[PDB]
Amino acid sequence: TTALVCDNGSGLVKAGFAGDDAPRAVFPSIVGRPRHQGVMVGMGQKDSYVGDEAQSKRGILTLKYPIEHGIITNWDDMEKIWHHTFYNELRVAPEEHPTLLTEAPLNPKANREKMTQIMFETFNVPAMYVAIQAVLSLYASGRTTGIVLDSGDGVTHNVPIYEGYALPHAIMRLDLAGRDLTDYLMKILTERGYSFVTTAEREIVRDIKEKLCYVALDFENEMATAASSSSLEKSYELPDGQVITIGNERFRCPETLFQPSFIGMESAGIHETTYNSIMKCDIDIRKDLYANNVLSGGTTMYPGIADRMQKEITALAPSTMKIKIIAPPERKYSVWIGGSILASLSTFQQMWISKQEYDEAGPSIVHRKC
Amino acid sequence: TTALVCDNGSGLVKAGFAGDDAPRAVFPSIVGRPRHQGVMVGMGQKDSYVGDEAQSKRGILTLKYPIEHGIITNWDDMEKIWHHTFYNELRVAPEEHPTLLTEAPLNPKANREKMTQIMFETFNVPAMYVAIQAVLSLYASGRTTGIVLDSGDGVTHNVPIYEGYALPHAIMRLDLAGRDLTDYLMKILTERGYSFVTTAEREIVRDIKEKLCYVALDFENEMATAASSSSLEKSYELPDGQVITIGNERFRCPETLFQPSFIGMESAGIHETTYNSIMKCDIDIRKDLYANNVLSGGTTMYPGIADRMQKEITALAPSTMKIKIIAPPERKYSVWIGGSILASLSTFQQMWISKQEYDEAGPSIVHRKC
Amino acid sequence: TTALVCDNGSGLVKAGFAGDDAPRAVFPSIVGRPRHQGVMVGMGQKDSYVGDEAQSKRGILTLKYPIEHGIITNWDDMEKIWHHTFYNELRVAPEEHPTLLTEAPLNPKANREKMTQIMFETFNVPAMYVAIQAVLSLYASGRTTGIVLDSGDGVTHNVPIYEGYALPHAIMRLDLAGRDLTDYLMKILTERGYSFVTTAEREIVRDIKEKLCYVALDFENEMATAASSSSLEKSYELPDGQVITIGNERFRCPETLFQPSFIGMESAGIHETTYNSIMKCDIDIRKDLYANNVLSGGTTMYPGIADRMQKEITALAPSTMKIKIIAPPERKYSVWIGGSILASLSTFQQMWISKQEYDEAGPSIVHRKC
Amino acid sequence: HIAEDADRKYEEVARKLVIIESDLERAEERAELSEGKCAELEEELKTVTNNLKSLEAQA
Ligand SMILES: Nc1ncnc2c1ncn2[C@@H]1O[C@H](COP(=O)(O)OP(=O)(O)O)[C@@H](O)[C@H]1O
Ligand SMILES: Nc1ncnc2c1ncn2[C@@H]1O[C@H](COP(=O)(O)OP(=O)(O)O)[C@@H](O)[C@H]1O
Ligand SMILES: Nc1ncnc2c1ncn2[C@@H]1O[C@H](COP(=O)(O)OP(=O)(O)O)[C@@H](O)[C@H]1O
Repeated sequence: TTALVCDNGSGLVKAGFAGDDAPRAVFPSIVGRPRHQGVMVGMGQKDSYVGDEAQSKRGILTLKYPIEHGIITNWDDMEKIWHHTFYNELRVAPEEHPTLLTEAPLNPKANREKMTQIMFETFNVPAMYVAIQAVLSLYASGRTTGIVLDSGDGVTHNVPIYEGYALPHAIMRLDLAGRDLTDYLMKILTERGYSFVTTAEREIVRDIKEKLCYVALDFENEMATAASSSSLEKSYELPDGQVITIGNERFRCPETLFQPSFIGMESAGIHETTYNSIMKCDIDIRKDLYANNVLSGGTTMYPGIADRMQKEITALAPSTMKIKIIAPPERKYSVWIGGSILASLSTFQQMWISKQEYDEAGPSIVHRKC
Repeated sequence: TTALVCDNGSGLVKAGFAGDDAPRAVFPSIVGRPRHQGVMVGMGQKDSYVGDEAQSKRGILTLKYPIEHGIITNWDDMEKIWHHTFYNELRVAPEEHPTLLTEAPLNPKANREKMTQIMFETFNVPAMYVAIQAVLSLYASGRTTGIVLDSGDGVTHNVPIYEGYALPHAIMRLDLAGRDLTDYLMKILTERGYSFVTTAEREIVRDIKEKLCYVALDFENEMATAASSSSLEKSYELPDGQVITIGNERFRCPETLFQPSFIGMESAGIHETTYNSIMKCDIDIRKDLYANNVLSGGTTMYPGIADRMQKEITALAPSTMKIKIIAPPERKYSVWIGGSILASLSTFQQMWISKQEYDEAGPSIVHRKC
Repeated sequence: TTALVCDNGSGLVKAGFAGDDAPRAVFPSIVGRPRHQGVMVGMGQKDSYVGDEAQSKRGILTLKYPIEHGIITNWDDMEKIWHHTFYNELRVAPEEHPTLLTEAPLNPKANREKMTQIMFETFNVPAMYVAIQAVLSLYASGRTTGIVLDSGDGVTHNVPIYEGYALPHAIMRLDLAGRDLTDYLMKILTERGYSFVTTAEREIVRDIKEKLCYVALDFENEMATAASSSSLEKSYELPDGQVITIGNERFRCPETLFQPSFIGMESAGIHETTYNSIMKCDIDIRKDLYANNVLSGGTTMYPGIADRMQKEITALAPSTMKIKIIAPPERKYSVWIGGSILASLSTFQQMWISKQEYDEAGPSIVHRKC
Repeated sequence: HIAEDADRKYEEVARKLVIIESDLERAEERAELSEGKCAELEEELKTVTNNLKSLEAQA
């Protein structure tokens, strides 16, 4: 029997069947509730909308993400999202399918305990399993060695692997991702006059970010160039007409990944935490880590991010190593692709957590063994 | 030579000389133009009236504020108001006094650039400077640490400051203030029969708001009490006789500050944005922020707003912190008082933007360095 | 003329006068610099704060230790810390006092060369001397024979002494100490939901470590006991409220000293390196070494560390020897106490490195004779 | 308003005070009994050490 792969993420649910090339259902991980009165008697108003139905009706709803920084902070909303994913998007019965969920590294244990308890009780999956996103990304990249930099909507983390062995003491987790860049852009757009305060307006700004922002190779002279001429200015049209034009914001928004002090954080840029995670590894494997930086996730999709990353790491590493940033063109779904590959392996069918093991050991089995 | 302090605000100009205890000129920031015909030949009708001269000829004029939400949206009217402020209220020559202007945080750059250009070109000030209203409010409160909540006529904002260091990533700006409460009161008074639609009637309703409205410590049982008895009803006499009596409107008008959903806004109340701004600061300074909530501006002058604010923040914060709301009895002029203190400091006389620096750098001098 | 004792260490400066019973000044060896903006004109902004002044303002500063693993890796910051120690804490003139610095064994020569050059040039001490921490700890213990395990903030080392003769081929130096335990605890607390990433939060976690952590006599059954009941859970209150409760982390943190594989190190626990350093000595003195294990430094202050140490060494050594772990109650200042005793000896006054010897021989005089 | 506020708050303060006091005296009982227990363990250990050294001399 086929299995389900349900990479959750903090901004997008990507589900599908183990053995496909791409996720079958990709929709926002969002729950909307009506905000206004409701006067038309007989309209049949729902209590809440999920997925991308809540996205087209977003004008009258208040949107909430049930996952903040990789952690599930609203379990009823997460249950709604899973119910939707199973019954309306994939149109299956969860009782007939093992499910491979995914989770960021180095986040609380109650998260996985609640995941597995929810699955086994309110969905009656025959078996399940909770992988780590970076490992699956490496599976999808077709490698067994490399330091993968995953950057989605909630959390950015490095995991260095060698020959299929993880270095759990060198795993570095950072908490600025797509959503903090969206908020920084919402804050930077006000200095031109545009004011986005609603959650629907946050979605609008997210789309502006996904369409017009890029990473400058050299930040300072890019700033000076944008100051001198006006060739960097593009235009965007809100969904009511009323075009807006942005200039240096285009590269000031994603630059925060390399100077997290823009949003008042004390951490270092992603280049520097990658270098530190490498320099925390055994001196023999780091020459092979330098040449297998695997970029993953949506927040790594800016134009020019691989070149800036390579420039920075080359400036940090010794002048003899060969820095290679590996950025596939489909790197936004690498975690799901690797998850499907993993759940399709024959030697994996003993790694599931069967219903009987859960019935014997309680929800605590998820990390105690698997 | 003495300097001028010209806290503009969106509802009231407060000007004076640096070194005084209180502003010398306080008049409405308003420009009126006649609507009707004009039949008496030789009456000598002016083209437009500004300040409180437009407030006495209110009945025949149409009033307009050149500042909407902290942003100057009519630069000719703002030029008129500044010309008035200098030549008729203060009765000075702007060519012989540096000028300290004030502005809310997180508003467009063109606002400051135009302020600077106007001052230097069409008033020939020797120097100028554009402070932030919250910093000056803290100066006037006599402390170097605290989260100040300024709420004037156009905009409400929090600025957390510690030991003289601002936390610009935790500044939160909200766009409901005195004027939105005035409009909500104009709309809520129609359910008793009173209909104010004119701009003059908007001024009347503003006076009603300043004289009869208060914040209820507990909104629900206050509502039930007003429903039960009639001990909350007061009476007001319009300027033609015609007494009006209002009941629960008295506390339903300023309640919007704590439930901005009454006017269809999605934001949170001022208590909740204050708490969020605090919880966005470093864990070591927020205990000292919890005990120095400084209130400022006119919209914080309702009877019982400090008690409700303290109750709400106490309900939100941990049960060990000491929540202290600092509400001086003169907090309506805190920005001007702090501005005079600042402009009087000896160590400040190098922070001015001299005319020569402007002539070198252009209007962009203002935010680029000062 | 009296002399100064300046046990530097990598986490705490302990200074005083030769002849006292305890260090006169004990403050963190830390230098903080402001990261945020600074708005209040005239607040008197300092460029950098040192010592425990940087500890109270740590909410707005970024803290840095100029000593990483016993090695001074920032000589400007170390010069700042020494200047502070002499002028603000001890309030003396370094030109009138010989200074006894201290260093860990088996660290680069340039460290001592730069120490003595700094002293003689930018402080003009009349003479100086650089001792070894373990020897001074043995002085303070009142012995001439024993294997001393010193464990501070940066480095752990054993030095076996017999009849006042060191065995330099049996000195073993290990590079996990208090700071690596603090980092491991910061990483282990994330699996309960608490997230400390800032340097100030690292100080908070250090205090949690110093208040709630202990060494379990038997790690496995202690683990099972913590899993069974909940009697091991204590609660801590962060400096903003927000009570946190930790369970088996209390003894999982210092257990790393006995299983350095928890932080991904390949070495052996402190018990095993102690036993190895003993078994590297001549077969006649090791019976007297077995009974004079002298613990020293702050990291040896966990409750129950002496008993675990004795149990482990007893299980390793032959079943006839008498293992005695000597753990004084003031063992956190043994190095300074012994240094004061040493600098007070009359026969020591010929071992100083006079200014004239340095002027003749260059900085290389320090290790070349003394 | 503020008076009844502070009154209810600090009556609850006296509530948690009574609770924390109960826990205090319970911890005092715990402390005294634990002193007695470690004292019994102290006589245990003194006796067993006397036995050990005597019988080891014998051996
Ligand atoms: N083309 C793009 N350019 C820049 N950023 C993007 C792009 N596409 C998506 N993003 C960012 O990626 C985030 C979603 O990435 P994703 O990997 O799906 O997150 P998650 O793994 O948490 O579901 C969004 O917040 C968005 O800001
Ligand atoms: N005593 C009062 N009670 C309630 N509201 C007041 C009072 N005095 C002034 N206001 C409100 O404050 C606003 C003006 O406040 P002010 O601080 O001068 O704003 P600004 O600084 O933007 O000019 C007016 O809109 C008015 O509604
Ligand atoms: N009571 C305690 N319990 C556990 N650890 C402690 C205690 N006191 C100090 N430490 C640890 O000891 C370190 C400081 O010890 P110290 O001997 O001063 O080091 P150094 O000699 O390098 O300055 C700190 O990192 C702290 O984690």
